[PDB]
Amino acid sequence: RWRGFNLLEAFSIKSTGNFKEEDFLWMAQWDFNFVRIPMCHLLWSDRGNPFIIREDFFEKIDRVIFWGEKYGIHICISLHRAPGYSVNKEVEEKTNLWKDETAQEAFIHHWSFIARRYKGISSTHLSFNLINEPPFPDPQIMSVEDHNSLIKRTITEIRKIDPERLIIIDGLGYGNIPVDDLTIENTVQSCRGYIPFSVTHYKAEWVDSKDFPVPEWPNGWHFGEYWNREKLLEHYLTWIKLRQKGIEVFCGEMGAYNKTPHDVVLKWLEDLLEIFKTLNIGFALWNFRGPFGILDSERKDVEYEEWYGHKLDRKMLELLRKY
Ligand SMILES: OC[C@H]1NC[C@H](O)[C@@H](O)[C@@H]1O
Repeated sequence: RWRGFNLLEAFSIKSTGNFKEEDFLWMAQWDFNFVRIPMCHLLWSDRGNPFIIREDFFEKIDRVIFWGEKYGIHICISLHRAPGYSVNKEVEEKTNLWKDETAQEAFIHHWSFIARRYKGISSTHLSFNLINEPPFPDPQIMSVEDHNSLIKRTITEIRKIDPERLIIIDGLGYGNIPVDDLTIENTVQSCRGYIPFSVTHYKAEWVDSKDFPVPEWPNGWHFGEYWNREKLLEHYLTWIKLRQKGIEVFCGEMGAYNKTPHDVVLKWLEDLLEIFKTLNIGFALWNFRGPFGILDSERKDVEYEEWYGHKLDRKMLELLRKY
């Protein structure tokens, strides 16, 4: 079962691409075994021409794969921005990956490049997460069939190059809805652990959060609905139903932002992790270092432990380690 973090050094158009080896050392010493790498294709491509690939960028990803091997940490490479789609609003995509043949051609071009580069790296060490958080399947933007046909033909092209490559598929509705008609060999579907937004995204600048209620748990609030541990259990039970079709599931992003009081964060995260352990669902916290992380999270109500120049939320870490 995968347990770990997302690392963001290739996440943004302003990112350096230089991941920190000590992140891998420390999470290995804390007995974690998984990292997801959400990548912004513009770091090696172009806004106007989605077929540009600057191969030199991937020397940085080569290092991540080496460190994954060195420290026993599986690497999941993800396209967080691809031609025609990203949830990140720092750049507006002028095309629509879900409908536009040219964007889909470029999408496959990029994944074919990546598949070819790492064909020699086994799926024990490396998986591909094709696209981060597709939206709800409003067919005027992305139908269920739009999504499934694109994923299917992308997997086909990847596996002509590397037949054994493990593929991770995000749920629809921003990683929250299982995908019914994708029963493809050697795939995993990825859900999310941000429910409820009143706890996890309180005062978040990048969503419309101004009318969220004061955080509390239980009885947190999520797009009009109130949530508790039993409701979380029901939700993730619908996810592990995919195992009856030979599909594994895991939670590719989870956590709470750094303006939520710590007592609420810990009560909510404990409940989520109790459910994930109950149902044997793996997880990745959205940050290692950062606002959603166990390190350098800039919370005002935490007694941070020294961690080699960083600030460690020990209670959050130990919750993760025990589940
Ligand atoms: O995919 C990463 C993305 N997931 C959705 C979260 O709200 C956001 O904070 C994060 O940047």
